[PDB]
Amino acid sequence: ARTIRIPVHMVETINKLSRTARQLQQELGREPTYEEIAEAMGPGWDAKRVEETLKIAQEPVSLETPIGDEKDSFYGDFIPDEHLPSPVDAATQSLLSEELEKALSKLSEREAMVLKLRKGLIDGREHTLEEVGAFFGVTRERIRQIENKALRKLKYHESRTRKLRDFLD
Amino acid sequence: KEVRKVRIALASPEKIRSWSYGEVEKPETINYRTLKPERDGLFDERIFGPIKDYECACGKYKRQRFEGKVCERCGVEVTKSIVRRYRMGHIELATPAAHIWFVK
Amino acid sequence: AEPGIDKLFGMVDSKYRLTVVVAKRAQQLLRHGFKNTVLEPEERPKMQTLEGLFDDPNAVTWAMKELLTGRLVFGENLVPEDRLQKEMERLYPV
Amino acid sequence: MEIKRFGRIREVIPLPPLTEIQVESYRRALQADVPPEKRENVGIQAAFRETFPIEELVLDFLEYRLGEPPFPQDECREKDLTYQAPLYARLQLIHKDTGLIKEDEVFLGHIPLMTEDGSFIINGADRVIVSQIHRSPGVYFTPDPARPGRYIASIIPLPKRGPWIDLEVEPNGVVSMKVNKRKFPLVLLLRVLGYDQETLARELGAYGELVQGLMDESVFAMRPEEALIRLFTLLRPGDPPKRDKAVAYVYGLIADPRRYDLGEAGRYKAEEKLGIRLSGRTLARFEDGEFKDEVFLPTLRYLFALTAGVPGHEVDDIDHLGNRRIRTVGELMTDQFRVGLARLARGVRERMLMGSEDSLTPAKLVNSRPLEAAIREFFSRSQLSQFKDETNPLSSLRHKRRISALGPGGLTRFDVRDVHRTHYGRICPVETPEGANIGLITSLAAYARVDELGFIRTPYRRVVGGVVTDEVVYMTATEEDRYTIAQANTPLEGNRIAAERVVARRKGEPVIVSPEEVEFMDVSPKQVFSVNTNLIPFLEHDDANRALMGSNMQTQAVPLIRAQAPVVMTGLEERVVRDSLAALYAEEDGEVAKVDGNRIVVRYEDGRLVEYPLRRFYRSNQGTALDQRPRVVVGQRVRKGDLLADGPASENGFLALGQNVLVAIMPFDGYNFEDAIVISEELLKRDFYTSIHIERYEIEARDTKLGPERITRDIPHLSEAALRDLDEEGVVRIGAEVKPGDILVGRTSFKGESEPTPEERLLRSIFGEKARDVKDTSLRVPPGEGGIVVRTVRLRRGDPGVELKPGVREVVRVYVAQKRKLQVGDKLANRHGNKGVVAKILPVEDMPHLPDGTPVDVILNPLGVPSRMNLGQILETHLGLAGYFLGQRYISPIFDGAKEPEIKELLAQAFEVYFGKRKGEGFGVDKREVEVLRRAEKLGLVTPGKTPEEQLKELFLQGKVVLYDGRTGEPIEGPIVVGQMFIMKLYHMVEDKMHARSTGPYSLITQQPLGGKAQFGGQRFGEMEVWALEAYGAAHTLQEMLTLKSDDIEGRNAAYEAIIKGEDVPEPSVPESFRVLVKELQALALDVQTLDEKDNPVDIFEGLASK
Amino acid sequence: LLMGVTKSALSTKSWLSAASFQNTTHVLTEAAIAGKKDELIGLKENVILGRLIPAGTGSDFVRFTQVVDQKTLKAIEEARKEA
Amino acid sequence: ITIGIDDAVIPEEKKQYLEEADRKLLQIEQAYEMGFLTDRERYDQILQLWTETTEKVTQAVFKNFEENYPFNPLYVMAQSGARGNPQQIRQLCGLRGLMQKPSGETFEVPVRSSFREGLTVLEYFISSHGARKGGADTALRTADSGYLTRKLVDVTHE
Amino acid sequence: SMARPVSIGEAVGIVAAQSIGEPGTQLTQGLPRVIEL
Amino acid sequence: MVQVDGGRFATSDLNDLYRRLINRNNRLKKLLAQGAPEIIIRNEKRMLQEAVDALLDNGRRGAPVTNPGSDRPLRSLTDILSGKQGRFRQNLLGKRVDYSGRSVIVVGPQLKLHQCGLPKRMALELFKPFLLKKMEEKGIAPNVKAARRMLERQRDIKDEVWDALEEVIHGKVVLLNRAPTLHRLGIQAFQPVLVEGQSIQLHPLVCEAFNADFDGDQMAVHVPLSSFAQAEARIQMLSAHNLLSPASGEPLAKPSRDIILGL
DNA sequence: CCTGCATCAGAGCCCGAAA
RNA sequence: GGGGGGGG
Ligand SMILES: [Mg+2]
Ligand SMILES: [Zn+2]
Repeated sequence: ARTIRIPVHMVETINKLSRTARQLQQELGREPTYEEIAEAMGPGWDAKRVEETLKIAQEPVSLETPIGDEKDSFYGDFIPDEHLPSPVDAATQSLLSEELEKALSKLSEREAMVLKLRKGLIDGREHTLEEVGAFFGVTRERIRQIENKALRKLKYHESRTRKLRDFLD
Repeated sequence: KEVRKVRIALASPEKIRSWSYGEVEKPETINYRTLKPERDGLFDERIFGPIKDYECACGKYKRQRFEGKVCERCGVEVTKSIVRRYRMGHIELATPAAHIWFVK
Repeated sequence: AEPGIDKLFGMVDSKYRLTVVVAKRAQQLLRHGFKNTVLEPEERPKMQTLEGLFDDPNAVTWAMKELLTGRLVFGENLVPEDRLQKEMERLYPV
Repeated sequence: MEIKRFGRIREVIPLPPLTEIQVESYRRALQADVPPEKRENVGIQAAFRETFPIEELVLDFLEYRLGEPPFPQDECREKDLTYQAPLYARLQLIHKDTGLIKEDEVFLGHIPLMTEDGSFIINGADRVIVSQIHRSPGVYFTPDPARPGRYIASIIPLPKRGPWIDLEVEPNGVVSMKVNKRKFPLVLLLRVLGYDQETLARELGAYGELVQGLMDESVFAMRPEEALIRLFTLLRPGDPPKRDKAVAYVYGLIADPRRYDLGEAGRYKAEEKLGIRLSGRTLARFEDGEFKDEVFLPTLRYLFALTAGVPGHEVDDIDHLGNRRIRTVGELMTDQFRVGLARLARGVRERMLMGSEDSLTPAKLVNSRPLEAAIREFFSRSQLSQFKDETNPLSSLRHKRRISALGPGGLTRFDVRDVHRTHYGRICPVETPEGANIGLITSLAAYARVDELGFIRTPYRRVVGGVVTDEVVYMTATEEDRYTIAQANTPLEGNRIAAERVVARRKGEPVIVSPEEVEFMDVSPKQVFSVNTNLIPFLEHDDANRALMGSNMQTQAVPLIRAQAPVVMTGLEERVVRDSLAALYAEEDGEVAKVDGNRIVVRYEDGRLVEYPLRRFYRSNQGTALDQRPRVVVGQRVRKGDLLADGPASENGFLALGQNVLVAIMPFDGYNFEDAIVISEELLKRDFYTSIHIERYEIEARDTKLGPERITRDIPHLSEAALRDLDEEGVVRIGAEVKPGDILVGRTSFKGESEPTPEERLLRSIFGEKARDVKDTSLRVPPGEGGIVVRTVRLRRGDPGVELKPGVREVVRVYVAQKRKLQVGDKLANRHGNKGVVAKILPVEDMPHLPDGTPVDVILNPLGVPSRMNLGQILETHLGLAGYFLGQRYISPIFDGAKEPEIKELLAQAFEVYFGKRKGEGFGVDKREVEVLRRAEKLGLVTPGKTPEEQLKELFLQGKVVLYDGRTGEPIEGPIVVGQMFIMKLYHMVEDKMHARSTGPYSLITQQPLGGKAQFGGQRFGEMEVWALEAYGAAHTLQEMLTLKSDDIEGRNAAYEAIIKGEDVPEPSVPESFRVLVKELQALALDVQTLDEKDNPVDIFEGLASK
Repeated sequence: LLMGVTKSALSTKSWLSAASFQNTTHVLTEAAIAGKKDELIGLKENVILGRLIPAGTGSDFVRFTQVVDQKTLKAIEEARKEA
Repeated sequence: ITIGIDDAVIPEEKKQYLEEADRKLLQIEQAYEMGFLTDRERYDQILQLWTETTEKVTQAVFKNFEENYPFNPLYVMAQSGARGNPQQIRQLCGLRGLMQKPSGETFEVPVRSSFREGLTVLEYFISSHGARKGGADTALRTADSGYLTRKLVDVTHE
Repeated sequence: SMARPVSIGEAVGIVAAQSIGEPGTQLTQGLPRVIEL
Repeated sequence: MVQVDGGRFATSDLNDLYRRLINRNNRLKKLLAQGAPEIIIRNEKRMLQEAVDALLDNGRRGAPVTNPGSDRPLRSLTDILSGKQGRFRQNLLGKRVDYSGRSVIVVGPQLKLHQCGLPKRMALELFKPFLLKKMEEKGIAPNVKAARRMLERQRDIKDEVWDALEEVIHGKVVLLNRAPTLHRLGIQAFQPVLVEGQSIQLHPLVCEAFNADFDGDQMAVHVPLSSFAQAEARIQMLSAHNLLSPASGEPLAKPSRDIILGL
């Protein structure tokens, strides 16, 4: 029955909350709060668990629902797409890699290649201690050192080319 | 080369299957607590594509050095999530069913 | 109205041809930094800022005025289009 | 200042309470104020008494009660709750089998209560339920369109309480009866109710060829039980015609006083037309085990006699206001109430079968849910429950008095849009929407009352022989057509008819008659028009199409802080605000104790000390400021019904939707063009046309699966300048100037698996800041909005009195106010339908001015008048001119108002002050007044050979004036009309409407720009705009719209990149929504493919959908 | 044969044209059966594709027109005239 | 250029043309109530009578303007084509004229008032049937025209 | 629009449609006749 | 199926039309394996057809399938394609667009025929990409990202921004449209003249072509981006170049109202 | 052969649209 | 089995 199918016993619990509440309301002459349901449910039930049970019970609504008027308005037309980047975002991300590598190569690209191999322009090559034992060019604790010197040469290199501050949002 | 015509024609069951990346076996949508898509349901990434770009479902292969790999554990291709707009599925009918346009 | 537009329609067999020439030429100059322009420093279209007169940045303005001089030639199958591209970038770099 | 009333007409009766159509209707439906014995069988009572008893064991209904509201009105508005009363019902369970009786008072839920002014509060928003007009139930006879000499009788019940039925007599000669689109010989039914061939012939015989045409032998070969089964096979084939179930089907269809209901009104109209009396509100009975006819033969009998041309038999006009009735609020709601009762009864009988037939009470037998949901649905989502129009007090008063013919039970997609002759005095002929809905939505006329059966009646004076009584009798359209009804203005000496020829109507047709011949007289001219229309002075001089706009725009006038009543009124602007309830009056006589900005306390004769608190700066549905202002001073002595505080758009208890301004009527260098309006900066200086507007802003902090949203002052990456006016917890301080981009409420949300990209973490690795795990989600000011925070409301989870919808911790609301001065773009209008946007604001030194130096306020172009034919604005300003110098305001009733000679009389008196002062303090005629006078004399406006004083008076009496152009000092070459006009500032303000967008949100599926200012939408370039670019042959402009500027994602991102780098935009790619069309056609098993010149497929998906 | 505009419109070769007009399922049903190819001759077809319409600046008459300044025009001509 | 109420000039000719109309109108009802000619014939001949009377007063309004007030604002705006047409002007200065019943057939009794003079309530209600019928007609038309246009574009676009 | 011979490439068909349709609103046999034709 | 603002979920109708199909296929598969009588297998086989028929073209045959507790037919693939709200007429023959905007209209007698008055706050947005580029070629911002950050807050806009805008739009035209676009001069190109205030200024002579009053009319603005689009507008769609009617051949831009009256 | 006669798919644009 | 409060 549910677009988001939920386990058979969990629906049995939800159905119980409603029967419980309906009798509650039926004696109280008004709608119970989660606390009055929680105790009417017995031990184990507090009001926060009544509350998270109902948010699970919530059924999705139709993108084709008419926004009142019924003439020319769908609910779905009011819903922005937040997955695809906007032209500004896609431009901002391009702009970043553009001056990200035009900043590594301006000390030397070699020690920027060691660091670039550390994090990864496209790949995310980030572990910690071990694999670095292999091919950078040097042995193992030196890459971590030239890590810092690339980083801090970068940091002076940036106090002049301070155009990356803006990317901090 | 450049678009110059647009053809439209019947699709054989054969060809419908040539489109398909997975048979959808379950009426499930997304799992009610992970809210990630249920496998072999209507939003399964194993069929239609990754939800996030260059990242598999369970998180084993997570960026673009792998492009086209299918994660062993979870079974999802590593490409751009834009594919969830293009990848068809299909439903294998028990009995054949008439296409109402050609009936009524 | 566009200055001299009545003359610019005189130039062409079909109005849409005028604007094709004009728009093409306008990207010819924007790509080459105007350096291939036909006009001389007092014919250059100027734009008044708060500091003073400067070149009109609008390359479509430029092309129509260029066109009025008669120093541009226009037509079909003039020259193989690829061979223009580099001899223009050879004479006037980017 | 003095007010002078014109008009000879003495109105016997005031206007009725103008919200009574709402208040009386719901009060009659609830009867909360009546002791349960004494309740008559209407409304809620009637719904209960029709649903019960519930048969199997028997559940029976004793009485209902309504409790008092859990929360008071403003309290509901504040916390987004419905203003409603708990409804309980006491019912006795009775076992048919044993004798057990358990009886309890079961809780049915809440019923929404109507306020004093006749509106509702539904989840914190005021709403109005608009009366619906529809065809009265009864029996009707209309002419057969296809066959001319024949007629169709139709019986039509209340909506959704039965089928409609036609009695077409087909070419065959038999009487045929149409039900549920199904036809069959009606005589079939006749036998079923116990008729046989004698009774049909004895009763009906008179019609030679017709009565014998109904007789069919094969049908009588059959007792009444046989014929019952006969028909049932006709109407639901496949269902076995058990004698048990054929009874139940047709009984519930025809005779069940629960599934079929004619009106109480339908019952009378049937009694009156057919000349019968009805035992109940059904067409037949089941009595003594067989069916007994009620309606069918009187109906058959009536039709046959009309067929033959028998006297006393007439067709019925279905648009006649006597055969069309109105479903008021009560009726509409109780219909939804009875539906929910009958649903709850499905649940009772279901449960009377399962679960132990003895161990059950009423409490466990009733589930309230289907009633609760029926009422909640009528109120929140019905298409007659409307968001209240409370722009100004008149907006809401007109709203309540509106009449819709759309709805569940009216028209929809000419006859009913027409003004019918029986609208006279009942439905306003002017007030209706221009456009698609014209004549479907209308307004109750002013003196009109809706009676118990739902017909509109209008008052009329009886006239005996020749003298006019003071007895007033309210009359439906049907009863009106019997009499001769004289016009309201007909002349009378004392009470005697003073003309020997009177102008009267008879069946709406106008006729000239003698005073011997007259039986009734109109009460007033106002009785023919809506309240809005009645607020138009000199309405007799305005073309109707423009009066139509004069009416409707008064609904749209926004309350001005300096609001003033019009210099020319009609005498209805006092009680409009009185019935509006904006203004506040004194209960009994007494003395004012205290007077405050917030309160005024009055001590009556009673001894009681009553404290009236005043609503100050409250935001209406439309954002206009509802604000009451105290009008009395401490100690002032007050009688019963004197005014103590002005409401919004009221001045001293008169309705003030605009300002009186000095207008010249002349062109003005092109800023007047095509209805634009030119105003003086003097109006802005003295805060004319300035109005306060509050927008409401809301934001919620929710529990998410990533973690909590928190309303914070700590927002990643933002300077103290950005947060200065935010308090400790992160919401803007009361009394701060907020401008677009400013933050009103801080909020953080947990970042999704957008876990900073390796590109991003390296970035912040270099700055030695480690990326916070909360995002900035604050509520900012939207573009083009702003003001001064005047109020905050904070509602969290875990505070006393508060718990919100599941999942949301806390919700904050910020009310932002703005004082809006008039600006170019904004819309002005007068009461005669002249409307225009202000196009220019000249400084005072450019305004045309009179010779004694005073400058006009507004310049209106004369070209606006001739084709519009709204001359009332012309007289309005003439009289405004007199009043400006005499310092008077006037009351000119519609159609009985100030007439030209009378206006000239006061204009003359005005000229003496405009000019006599001049010569008094040592100034003669001006050289320039002579040059104008010279050319005026050439226009035949002044008589030649008179002193300049004599001649200016002649122009002043024509309403014209000598005007000097402020730019030149030289006079306008002619004398110009100048005077005081009432001009409103409408709700259409440019600040609300300007909007622009570079890039922004895009729709999920189509990847096309969203729509609407509130979404930062993009303008719709639709079909006809493409045609425009297509004709122009602007191929590249057009293609740009179809791609880069919409859903060509690559090209749109690319274009944006080119511009911020200074290159030209790249040639476009494939629009995403054609990709969507391809895949939707594949989803229909249709193989659509792009090919090239050589017919080889072209992949529009760049390999991304092929394996 | 004389048909009015509605039937005339629905009967053109271009199924992208007719299907976007009215009677869409009928238009699409018959076309898919026939394997109809739209040659994108008219303007609606090209509008639906977001292509550049075959009118105005889009007409094949004026589309390929070239523009060259005389300085470039014979600077190019000299290098290509010799061997 | 301005407009004051006095600028809508009732021609003297108007009262004479109205007296001419009633003396001929009683000619028509004796021919009716004495049964010489039909009730359809009578309704027809009074309609053309009042039509001619309307025309008579229209040219009367313009002749009086041209000869005696050639620079009158209403006259100027209409004459120059700036605004207004004769029968609008006729309604301000002459008579409103014959109105039409909801069914479309015209009322025998015209509106003798002008907008300068002001209408009686009964004249005003009478005239409302036509206004409302016109407003509905126009509302159904623009949909019929809109659709027509889309068909045209669809049949010609290539 | 140009009081001169028509340029190759003008979208005449469209223009023709727009030309016939735009007066449409103002036709009081009137516009029905036109549809009939 | 998306999480909208509320954490609530919103879903397209096709999902419920697919789910009904999948249940029935799946259960038919099981009734076959369990050898159910043919009256049972017959019943499901027919319901399978109707599931396929509501997916493809709900309502076409028989009762339209509705969401529970709603009378709304679910919108099926046919519904999507077809009608005024369908794919073709709502998103393929016409879309919403970027670089556009709307405002109330006001007469601008002082404008020359090729001009209009365009509110500067509108022009800022419609040309915002251009403005950012100009902003950095001068110096009022270090780069394009800082430039945008500056125009976010209205308090942080400084007067030299506006002089930067004027440079940008030099020589360029914008398009004006008043609906209903009955013929081709429902749109026309104007060189914009920036104005304080919020109202577009239209030139008096073009009001006829547009059927533009000043009783509250509003008008849409569109900025042609490429050199090609801008050339089309200036040559083919400029107000001043379209003086005659394409339908009659008569003058369309002509004196009227006050202009006649004065003359 | 032809006509009733049934079944279907049409019914203006853009913006606020107050869910 | 196809449709509606406001602005132009
Ligand atoms: Mg207008
Ligand atoms: Zn995986």
